[PDB]
Amino acid sequence: IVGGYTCGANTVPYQVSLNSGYHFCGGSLINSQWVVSAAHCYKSGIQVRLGEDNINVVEGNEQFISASKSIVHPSYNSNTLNNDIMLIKLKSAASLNSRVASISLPTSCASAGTQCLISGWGNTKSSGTSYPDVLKCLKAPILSDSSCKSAYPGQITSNMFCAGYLEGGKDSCQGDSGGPVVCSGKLQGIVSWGSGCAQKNKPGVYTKVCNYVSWIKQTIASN
Ligand SMILES: [Ca+2]
Repeated sequence: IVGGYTCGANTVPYQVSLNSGYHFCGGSLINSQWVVSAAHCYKSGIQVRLGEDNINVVEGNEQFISASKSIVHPSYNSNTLNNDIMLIKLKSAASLNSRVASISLPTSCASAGTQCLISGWGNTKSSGTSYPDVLKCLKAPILSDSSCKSAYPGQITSNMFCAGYLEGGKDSCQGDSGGPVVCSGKLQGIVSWGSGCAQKNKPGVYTKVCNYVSWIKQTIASN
């Protein structure tokens, strides 16, 4: 996250770190057994880390649970990042508490102008590289589809939305991928892509979670 703020330990209790020997992606806990992340974060041997603040220090509220199963959206296109969404099942249920908690799926899509909360452990510089150890947060508005499509001509599908700041300076970035965009207490977005981070006229592009609820519910009901 570029140009954000320190969330505060476990103030984002649905935030998870995907770990494959190292943090590589975020995710969102949607119930005690299932995490939503980005399909582009797919890899084998995922360990899900819940209750994280400092990802480099065991602080005492973590739960580390291996993934049993990863399910990439059947129409995920790695070239266009259309349908950049995947589900990860935990080998054992998380214990939900004040520090580890699920985020609601949306019943309806969020409106342009809505301010959302984006979070993760990704790069904090638009040019440099500097990874934080503690969870960073950003408040960012959903942009109109017209401004989104104008920012990324020929590249925005109906399964994507833009959020952020056209002036630049504030954005999600590498290592935030898969993480949550929460608006009005519902998971509306997944950190997906963007051209660099926090660049002028290049806002973040997010998977549009409300298009996937039916798939998520059906998948969870069968796996
Ligand atoms: Ca920790």
